[PDB]
Amino acid sequence: LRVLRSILENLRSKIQKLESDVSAQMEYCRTPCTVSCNIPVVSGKECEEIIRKGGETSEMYLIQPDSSVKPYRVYCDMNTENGGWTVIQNRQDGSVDFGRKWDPYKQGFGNVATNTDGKNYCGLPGEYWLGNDKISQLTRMGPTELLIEMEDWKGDKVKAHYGGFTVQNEANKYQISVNKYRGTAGNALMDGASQLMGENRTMTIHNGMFFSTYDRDNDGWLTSDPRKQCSKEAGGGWWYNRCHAANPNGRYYWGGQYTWDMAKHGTDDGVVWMNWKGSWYSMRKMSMKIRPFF
Amino acid sequence: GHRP
Amino acid sequence: QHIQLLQKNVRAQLVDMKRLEVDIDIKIRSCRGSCSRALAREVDLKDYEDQQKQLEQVIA
Amino acid sequence: SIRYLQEIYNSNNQKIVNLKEKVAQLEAQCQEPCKDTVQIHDITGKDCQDIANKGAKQSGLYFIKPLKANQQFLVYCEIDGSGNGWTVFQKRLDGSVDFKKNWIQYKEGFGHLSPTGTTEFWLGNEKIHLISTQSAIPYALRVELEDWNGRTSTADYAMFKVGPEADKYRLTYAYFAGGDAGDAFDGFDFGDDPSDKFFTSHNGMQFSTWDNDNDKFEGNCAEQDGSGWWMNKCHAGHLNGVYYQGGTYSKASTPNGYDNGIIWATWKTRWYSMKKTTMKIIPFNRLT
Ligand SMILES: *[C@@H]1O[C@H](CO)[C@@H](O[C@@H]2O[C@H](CO)[C@@H](O)[C@H](O)[C@H]2NC(C)=O)[C@H](O)[C@H]1NC(C)=O
Ligand SMILES: [Ca+2]
Ligand SMILES: [Ca+2]
Ligand SMILES: [Ca+2]
Repeated sequence: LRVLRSILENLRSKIQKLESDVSAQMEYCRTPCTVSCNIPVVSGKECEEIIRKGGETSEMYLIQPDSSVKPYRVYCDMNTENGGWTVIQNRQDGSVDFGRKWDPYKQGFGNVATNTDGKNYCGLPGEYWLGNDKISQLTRMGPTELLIEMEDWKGDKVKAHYGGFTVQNEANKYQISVNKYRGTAGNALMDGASQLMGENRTMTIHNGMFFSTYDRDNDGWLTSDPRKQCSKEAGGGWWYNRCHAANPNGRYYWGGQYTWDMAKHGTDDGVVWMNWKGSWYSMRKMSMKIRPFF
Repeated sequence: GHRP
Repeated sequence: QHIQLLQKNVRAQLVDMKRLEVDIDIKIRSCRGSCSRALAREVDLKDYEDQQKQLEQVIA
Repeated sequence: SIRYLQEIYNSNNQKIVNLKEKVAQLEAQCQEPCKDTVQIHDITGKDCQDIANKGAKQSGLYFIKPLKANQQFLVYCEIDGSGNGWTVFQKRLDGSVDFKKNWIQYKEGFGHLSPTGTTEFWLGNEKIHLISTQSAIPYALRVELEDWNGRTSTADYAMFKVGPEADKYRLTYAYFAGGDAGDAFDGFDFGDDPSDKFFTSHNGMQFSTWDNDNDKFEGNCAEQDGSGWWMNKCHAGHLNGVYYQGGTYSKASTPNGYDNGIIWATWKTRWYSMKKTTMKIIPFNRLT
């Protein structure tokens, strides 16, 4: 049993690499990435009004939902099924940290859009979370539908459409409400994980849940265990129950398949949608788009 | 231009 | 005797490294959207597999 | 070897604890998003001049809200060293933006706004109408042209005004106020036909787009020349035309055979298309 030396040797060497990598990146981070998103002239309350005003291209636009709200940036998808989609959440390469606290999820974070090849406008969406205050306000202007899309590392995709979608204000801990489901990804939000049955299933339902972040526990898992909450360190903010069937704001595991011994807390904190790929599979692409319903 |  | 518990530790240190390797791969990747340039790396968790699976062929 | 793997364990197990902290530090360093070079100034007003009067000194992006508009909108303001604040409603400079747009697009606006004023765009007809007629204060329009040789010229129109959609955003002004580019809005005597200059003048012309023909031609000027403009039958001044690299072009380079470039017949032949174009307005009393 003397070959155990080669193990410790392997590991210590591994640390040297990891230390160098982190160091290099920290050095690279002395300066930030930049964008030059010249603003499209056409503007409106949201993307639906914008495409109705002639904005036919999918890119970044400025919207002012209400005259009482400071105009802000968002990515408009004008090509997916009739267009007019206001991107609320987007994952695609893991370039943005989603394991943030309450305030960031409240204010929004990430990159709305970036420049294409050489164009002087940002036509490609970045990874981001629009912000709970903004999402709440948008969904409460009138009936709103929600389109959730995802893609696995194999290249196949599915979707979950919700004809009705509402997010209350902060005073109500951003409570979510969704109905009128249709699609191929499986109704994870309303029915919970299809792999489960009985109660174990109902407790994975997101419909009706409040919003939670690792520093603000409002999940459905009542009790008093500080280390046993649905959202933990590095975990994303979501409408957890006890705990989840789907989590678009989870950690971005490269390659898709991941294991408990890779997870910071031994839980499936990835970008999950059980009703389609199971509990230990992280999507390569995930996004959430809303639009006024008719 | 002009259109005759 | 001095390798009965000593091995019980390397067992745990392999799990920690596996998680740290992955955690760092995720954190570095999330800098791609914050910093000037991004560090292109590659996590070889295959190596870790052999290690941990290989450690068991000395536990029994 | 009995106590050798006691140190290689505790020593690197320690390094892990130290590394994890460096990791935590990198985490804090990658929370911010990429820095965007374009920003919108804070100061606002009824127009760029009102904004320049409040102390703005930099040309750039600002929100303005004319009295009668029921919602503010973004605009590129040009503020010079003399307190003049021009509100630019049109810009051509590289042909990056397609100007063959419909009625609604010309109404609401298209293209992009840049702090550096380096992008092509058309603010909306509705906005141009709201600005130029918000009060009893008369406005002036300055046309800036640049050829492919670096030479520039201008054309000024006093009492500039764009009507409401009810009147098809009709173009109107009291009189040409000078400028070496020549008064192309007064039409041009291209040739033999004696009704030449008359049918190519623009004062009083309503706006036209391929899908909303309001010109003085039995045909569709806007559709033929692929643009949105105050068409007569058809034009002597055409700043929203097809962009041609190099300026020179011919009837052979057009599907319909008509001069559809960025022309200003009083400064360059209709077969010569401008390299850069700027249409901006400011309160008249500001030039006098
Ligand atoms: C409901 O899920 C729970 C798991 O949380 C299952 O209950 C026990 O789960 C533990 C692991 O956490 C196992 O060690 C036990 O053997 C399980 N109990 C048994 C034998 O049922 C439970 O099986 C699930 N019930 C169903 C089928 O809905
Ligand atoms: Ca709880
Ligand atoms: Ca004539
Ligand atoms: Ca006609």
